Amino acid sequence: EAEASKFVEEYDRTSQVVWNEYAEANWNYNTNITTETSKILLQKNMQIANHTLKYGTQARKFDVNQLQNTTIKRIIKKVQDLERAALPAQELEEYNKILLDMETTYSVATVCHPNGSCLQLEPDLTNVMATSRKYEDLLWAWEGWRDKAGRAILQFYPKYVELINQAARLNGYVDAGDSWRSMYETPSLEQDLERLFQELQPLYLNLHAYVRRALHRHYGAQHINLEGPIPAHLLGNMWAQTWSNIYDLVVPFPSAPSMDTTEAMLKQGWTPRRMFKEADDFFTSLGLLPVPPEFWNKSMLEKPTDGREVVCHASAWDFYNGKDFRIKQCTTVNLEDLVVAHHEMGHIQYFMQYKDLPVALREGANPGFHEAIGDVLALSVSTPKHLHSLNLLSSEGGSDEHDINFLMKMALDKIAFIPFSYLVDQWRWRVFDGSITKENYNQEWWSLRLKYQGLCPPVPRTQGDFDPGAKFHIPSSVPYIRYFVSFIIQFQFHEALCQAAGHTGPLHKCDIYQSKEAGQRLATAMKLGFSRPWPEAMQLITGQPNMSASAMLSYFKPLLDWLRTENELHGEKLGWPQYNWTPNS
Ligand SMILES: *[C@@H]1O[C@H](CO)[C@@H](O[C@@H]2O[C@H](CO)[C@@H](O[C@@H]3O[C@H](CO[C@H]4O[C@H](CO)[C@@H](O)[C@H](O)[C@@H]4O)[C@@H](O)[C@H](O)[C@@H]3O)[C@H](O)[C@H]2NC(C)=O)[C@H](O)[C@H]1NC(C)=O
Ligand SMILES: *[C@@H]1O[C@H](CO)[C@@H](O[C@@H]2O[C@H](CO)[C@@H](O)[C@H](O)[C@H]2NC(C)=O)[C@H](O)[C@H]1NC(C)=O
Ligand SMILES: *[C@@H]1O[C@H](CO)[C@@H](O[C@@H]2O[C@H](CO)[C@@H](O)[C@H](O)[C@H]2NC(C)=O)[C@H](O)[C@H]1NC(C)=O
Ligand SMILES: *[C@@H]1O[C@H](CO)[C@@H](O)[C@H](O)[C@H]1NC(C)=O
Ligand SMILES: *[C@@H]1O[C@H](CO)[C@@H](O)[C@H](O)[C@H]1NC(C)=O
Ligand SMILES: [Cl-]
Repeated sequence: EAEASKFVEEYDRTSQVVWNEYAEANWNYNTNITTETSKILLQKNMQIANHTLKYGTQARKFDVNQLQNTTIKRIIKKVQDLERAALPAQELEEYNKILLDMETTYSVATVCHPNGSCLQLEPDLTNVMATSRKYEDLLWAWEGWRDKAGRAILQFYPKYVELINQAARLNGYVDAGDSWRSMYETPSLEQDLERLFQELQPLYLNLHAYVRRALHRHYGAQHINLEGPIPAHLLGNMWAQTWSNIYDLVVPFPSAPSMDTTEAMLKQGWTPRRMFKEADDFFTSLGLLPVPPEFWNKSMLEKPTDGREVVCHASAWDFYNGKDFRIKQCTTVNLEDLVVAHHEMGHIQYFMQYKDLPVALREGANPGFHEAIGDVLALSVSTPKHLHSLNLLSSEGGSDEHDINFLMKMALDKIAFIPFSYLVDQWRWRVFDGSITKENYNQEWWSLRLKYQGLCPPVPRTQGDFDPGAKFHIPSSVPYIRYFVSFIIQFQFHEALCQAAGHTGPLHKCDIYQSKEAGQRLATAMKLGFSRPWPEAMQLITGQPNMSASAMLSYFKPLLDWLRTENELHGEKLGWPQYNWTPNS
């Protein structure tokens, strides 16, 4: 066991250099797309391959079940996962071969009009989904993308499942479904997730029905059955996972602005650094670690002008060197990016306060936490109080409706995104379970689309199609249930901070600002990183060891009432018992 002690020491000492090297190129390329940087990156990819496999094979020689230093126990258990590397080289070779074929297929698939005009998934087709109100063109866009991109993925999916299942078993899991579900470190996950979902049903069903009514007056009864599920191609998003694009058709109250925050930010001279600077101020008032000085010289807060090409997905980066932390965002001076900024700083704040752990535990308490902390520090930003506190809005009449408008806009993503994020990983889990096969992939997908989102496809579909290929995270083999965890637990934290900050009354009016205790309440939680089962941190924050939806239901309580009330004014019937209806041709 003393050698096990030494082993973890060398692992850190070597791994820091390998990941920092990896990050150094990985950052350099994400900002500097120059082709040779990719070559440099790929060799570094070999090193992490060398490193991951070298120390992983050694890690499997220790028997963890006899160890009693708790830190080493979790460290070794993590490292023993060889993931792809447990596969035979031939199949590992075969596995990577398949991944790129899938990734390539999706990466170059496009929908072309009959004249040969070709539109790409982003931003081109996404603009269509967001902006068109033409039943015909939306259907064409949704149907087309699923026809060229979706159908083609059946060229690889079956063997892909078999292979990652083979890998998962060789890493000690029952199947790939077991492998991912294990990272929430809690065996009853699905049971917990199931209950969590049911507790949102009263809210979600009310919201669902109200959106349906909105669709009803724009698409008409010929395409909208007020008594059935909603056509899944109208939710304003290619996958209908986020419904915020239709807010204009769904807003409960016009006269929403007291001012245009975009125009306001311009008037006050807001700049990307100033925006992020305001975030640091909010973060500083919360007593968290101030950002390290090198950050302000190496982050990239604006679109570069030196002809470098950038991968513009905003995200946060840690170089595992206790000094280099960076944010990469094509920052536009508007309220949207202001939330993005606080979200990104949320990750950075999280990185800084677990910097004291060895690399092997430099992760969130669970995959959700890292993506959950990202929101909480941002939530207050868009509340009317905080929006006003920075004069982003001049004084407005104190209507609840403006609260309601904000809450719905929030719900139209926070809520709608829940069931979709649930369904994907359930569909995959049962496919990894072998309980679902290709012969009915499509039926299991849509059946879950019905049960969980209250959706049915716009037109009938038979085999030869494989609709799930239409969502990036599937062919890219990336899990989703973390996002579900993020959109639940973030409300527990918000309640906990508001409770600790002493705020009373409607929860959405709470503002963390300057709460010297509230910040420390999170701080002690964050420093645990990934060394502990997330229940310890969850308790340390909120006072409970389980995930609870109740915080969320209370947060949206006012919107529920107004939406629920609206259902009565229109007599809207909740649910979708009449499963089979679709828009008329
Ligand atoms: C994005 O990444 C690119 C790669 O890092 C950057 O391109 C580099 O930019 C420098 C100028 O800033 C170019 O300089 C030229 O280099 C060649 C070859 O230099 C190599 O050999 C000499 C010895 O002969 C050695 O001292 C160097 O360290 C290099 O190993 C010279 O012949 C030229 O006279 C000139 O100095 C690089 O060639 C160029 N490299 C690549 C791979 O493109 C680019 O600037 C980055 N963008 C930003 C904004 O930083
Ligand atoms: C379990 O093992 C870890 C790993 O070595 C121990 O971590 C050391 O903790 C001391 C202070 O307690 C530090 O000065 C060392 O630098 C740490 N070493 C490493 C490699 O992290 C930890 O102390 C042990 N904990 C228990 C409860 O036995
Ligand atoms: C291919 O044909 C389609 C259909 O006529 C064209 O799409 C139209 O594009 C114009 C602007 O270019 C829009 O105002 C129309 O609303 C579009 N119609 C539809 C049904 O989407 C497309 O531009 C043509 N492309 C080429 C290269 O000829
Ligand atoms: C790293 O992997 C490559 C794969 O071909 C191998 O040739 C090389 O020897 C490995 N490095 C070490 C130190 O074993
Ligand atoms: C950032 O770099 C510039 C030189 O490019 C220097 O003038 C400035 O002082 C640096 N600031 C920090 C905090 O390193
Ligand atoms: Cl995961």
